[PDB]
Amino acid sequence: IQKTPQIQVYSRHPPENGKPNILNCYVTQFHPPHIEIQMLKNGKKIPKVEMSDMSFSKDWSFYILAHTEFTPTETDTYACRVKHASMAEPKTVYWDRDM
Amino acid sequence: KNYTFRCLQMSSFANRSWSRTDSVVWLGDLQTHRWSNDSATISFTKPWSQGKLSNQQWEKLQHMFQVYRVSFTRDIQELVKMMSPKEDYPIEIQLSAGCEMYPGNASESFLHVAFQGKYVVRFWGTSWQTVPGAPSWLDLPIKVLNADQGTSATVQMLLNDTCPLFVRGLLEAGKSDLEKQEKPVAWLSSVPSSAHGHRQLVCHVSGFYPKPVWVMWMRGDQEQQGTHRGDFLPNADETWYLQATLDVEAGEEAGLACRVKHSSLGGQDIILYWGSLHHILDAQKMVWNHRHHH
Amino acid sequence: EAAVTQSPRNKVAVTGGKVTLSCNQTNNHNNMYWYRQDTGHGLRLIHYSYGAGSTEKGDIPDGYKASRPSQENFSLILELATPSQTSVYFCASGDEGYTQYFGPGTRLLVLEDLKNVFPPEVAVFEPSEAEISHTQKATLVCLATGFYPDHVELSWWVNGKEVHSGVCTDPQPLKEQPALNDSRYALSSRLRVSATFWQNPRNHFRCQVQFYGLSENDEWTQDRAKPVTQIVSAEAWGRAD
Amino acid sequence: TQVEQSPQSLVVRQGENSVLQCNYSVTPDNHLRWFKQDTGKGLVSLTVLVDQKDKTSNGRYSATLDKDAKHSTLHITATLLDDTATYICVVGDRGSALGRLHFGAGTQLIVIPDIQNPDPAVYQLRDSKSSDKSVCLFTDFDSQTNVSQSKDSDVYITDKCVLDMRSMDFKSNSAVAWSNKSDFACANAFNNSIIPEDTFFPSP
Ligand SMILES: CCCCCCCCCCCCCC[C@@H](O)CC(=O)N[C@@H](CO[C@H]1O[C@H](CO)[C@H](O)[C@H](O)[C@H]1O)[C@H](O)CCCCCCCCCCCCCC
Ligand SMILES: *[C@@H]1O[C@H](CO)[C@@H](O[C@@H]2O[C@H](CO)[C@@H](O[C@@H]3O[C@H](CO)[C@@H](O)[C@H](O)[C@@H]3O)[C@H](O)[C@H]2NC(C)=O)[C@H](O)[C@H]1NC(C)=O
Ligand SMILES: *[C@@H]1O[C@H](CO)[C@@H](O[C@@H]2O[C@H](CO)[C@@H](O)[C@H](O)[C@H]2NC(C)=O)[C@H](O)[C@H]1NC(C)=O
Ligand SMILES: *[C@@H]1O[C@H](CO)[C@@H](O[C@@H]2O[C@H](CO)[C@@H](O)[C@H](O)[C@H]2NC(C)=O)[C@H](O)[C@H]1NC(C)=O
Repeated sequence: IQKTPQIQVYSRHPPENGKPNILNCYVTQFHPPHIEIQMLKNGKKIPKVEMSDMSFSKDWSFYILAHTEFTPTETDTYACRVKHASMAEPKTVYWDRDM
Repeated sequence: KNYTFRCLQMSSFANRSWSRTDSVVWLGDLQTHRWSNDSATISFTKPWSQGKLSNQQWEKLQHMFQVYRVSFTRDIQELVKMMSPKEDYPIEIQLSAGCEMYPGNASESFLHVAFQGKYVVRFWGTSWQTVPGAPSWLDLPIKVLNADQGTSATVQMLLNDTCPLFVRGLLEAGKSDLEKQEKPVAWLSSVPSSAHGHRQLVCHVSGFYPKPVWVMWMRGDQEQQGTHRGDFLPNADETWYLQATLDVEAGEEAGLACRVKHSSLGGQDIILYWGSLHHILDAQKMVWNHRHHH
Repeated sequence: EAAVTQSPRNKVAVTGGKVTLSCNQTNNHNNMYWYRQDTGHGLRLIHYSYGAGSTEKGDIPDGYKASRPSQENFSLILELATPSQTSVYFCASGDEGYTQYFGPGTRLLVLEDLKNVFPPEVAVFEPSEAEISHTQKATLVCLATGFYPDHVELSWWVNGKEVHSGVCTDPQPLKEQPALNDSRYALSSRLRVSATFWQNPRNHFRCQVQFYGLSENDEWTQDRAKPVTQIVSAEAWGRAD
Repeated sequence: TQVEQSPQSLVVRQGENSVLQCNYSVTPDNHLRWFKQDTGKGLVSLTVLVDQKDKTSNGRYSATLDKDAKHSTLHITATLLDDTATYICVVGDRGSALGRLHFGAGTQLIVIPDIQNPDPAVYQLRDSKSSDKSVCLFTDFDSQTNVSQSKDSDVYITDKCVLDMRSMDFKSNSAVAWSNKSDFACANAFNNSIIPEDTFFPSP
């Protein structure tokens, strides 16, 4: 459409298998501002996800922060699925604690 | 030291009939106001967002913005009919209005407008002006906007007088929140490098406020010049996240340390040594099957 | 110093016939506007333009089409005329400023058929002796009667020259059969002179009416004469007795 | 209705003052314009008010504007007979071409002349042609007297018409009544109206 978004998945506190934490998804550099963002646990969408007030930087690029409560483990899969007019298919980005 | 106050307007025009205007307001890196298309009134995201203004002064300022929101929408809707078919839907307008506060009884006020993602028009002095390299078909719409002397007179006042007076009192009202110190918490992790036999050492540092931080990979008194300072990622609790990367040759990890300097710590920097028992104990708490890694 | 002209000043149409109301401005005004004025309302916006090629819908655009072929001309097209479009249409123009400069207007009457279109019958009524004797003044009364539509302009002419002094013409005509809608109208007017002026046999008086009816384009099949845009008159001479 | 004008119509004596009112609900309200429209003529601008509390003057035409009470008033002091027209109030919602104009329905002003010496009379005028038809003329009555139309469908009664024979500096009102009937007499033609006691009914 115009600009492709940049999805960044990171935890608020240091990750510990079993301790509750906050998983953040920071979507940036996208245009137009219409975007569909969802957070996934294993394969299904997380039914209660909070999102910030859609804003923009001094370079006129939009940004929005999505965050949810989660308990990291050795086996449970976590990802941020994003649907934008710039991509023909939704770009899902998994959470890599070492990244 | 120097705080920029910015009102950000996001206006999206899908077609002749559908439109929506959403706005957010900032004082430095802290959100002060929220105004959605679905909301009749402006909402406060801080208890001091009204500043030193009265419930009367704020309501008068509110009504002004309330008629502006309905007027602007029809105004640009008519400017697309004027340019038609030179510019067609969907259209995206962005306004960045406000003022930066400098030491002394002085400030610089701004009003920048971006069309379809690109900065094209600014309010300067007594009129709307097209910036250098702006498309020529914007001349007639700007000539028509400059014909409106009432909007021009109020915008002149709103920038020169209202913005400095409102923000001078906004900083005083929200002193405790702006000057709040949040201690950072750091952790270490490693990922494979793009280069064979190399490893990317990652130092995650999160939950710090204010934004200015110092993070470095050290080897004693030697700042590892390969350390890459990432972007500032925000936290939902109005704090910050930043990570510093270091590409090492696998086997060279022993000896390294992530050193982080912040205002909240008070000289007591966080020195996070790689092979330390604290890291070994930490590393084991975050183990996984590495499924769907990058 | 900023003029706007409209054509025609008056128009008669058949329900279902194409009508084109023209507007012209030589002020080099970019934006042009088409309004219609009706009794009980203000001017309502039908269509407007922002330059040559542009035509945008107004508040009441149903049944109307618009065309801006140049900076100077702007048209209002009625591809299928209806009796609800019977109105008086005003044109305006303007620059980037808020001021709109208005035209003289255009009277449009949309009737079922031209079968009820009739020209007037003019008669000049001579002053009474009772007035001449009592007031030492004399009033001539003109009666333009049995015409349809109400699009008229009555005029007084004495010894060849037009008069405006002592003349008084009804602002509005009156319906002959007020119950009926097709109703043919009547209009009266009076010229008042001095008794000595009327009592002069060398003085010739004439009431001539202007009628805005049919055109050469309009097809006529009825037995009686074609009721085209006509000028009917009646005359009376001064009397010594 | 976003623009309302009161009264719908006003009658004033020649030389007296006229006050016309305009009240609106237009948002936003950039300016208020007052137009003069003669019967069958176009719209001639008289004055434009632009400030929250404005006052303007065009010689004999003066106007106020209170953008808070969203109300304007037009003063026509020492009204002439030529001031008989519809006065329209317009409200513009922008200070440019982007704005829409919101027109009032207008207020009809009727300026009646002073009849210094009323001489009410109903005369019968006969056609110049050998037609035998005729008309009735109610003339020289006071400007206070209003001509009532016919309650009879076969009788046609015109409205009052003031003429001026400039050289004599004399003005007179008149109405015309007629019928295609035999029964119809001029003495009882205008009896639907308020006829003065001293009205002259000459016999034929
Ligand atoms: C929570 C934060 C609020 C978020 C806002 C954040 C962004 C901050 C922007 C600050 C500007 C707002 C102050 C303006 C008001 O004081 C005056 C006002 O209400 N103007 C109306 C009505 O105007 C009408 O009503 C007024 C009543 O006061 C007057 O009478 C006036 O004369 C009359 O015309 C105009 O339509 C607005 C038109 C401006 C358009 C400028 C945009 C540039 C176009 C870019 C070119 C792109 C090309 C287009 C495709
Ligand atoms: C708000 O602040 C702005 C400045 O940021 C003021 O703009 C200035 O306005 C004056 C007129 O009031 C402009 O001056 C003019 O300069 C030209 C020559 O350039 C001269 O020919 C004129 O006679 C006049 O002196 C001035 O240029 C303009 N500044 C800029 C940068 O354009 C504005 O007036 C202030 N408004 C209020 C309400 O305080
Ligand atoms: C104008 O654009 C909007 C948004 O693109 C269209 O709105 C959509 O309408 C359909 C049908 O009513 C809904 O299912 C969608 O959810 C709407 N989208 C949104 C975001 O609200 C609108 O229909 C377009 N109009 C025209 C005539 O093209
Ligand atoms: C954005 O806001 C406008 C109002 O500022 C919305 O328009 C109104 O929608 C309601 C729906 O019930 C109507 O009854 C009003 O008459 C509309 N008002 C105006 C001034 O337009 C609009 O629908 C909103 N758009 C979106 C996408 O939410």
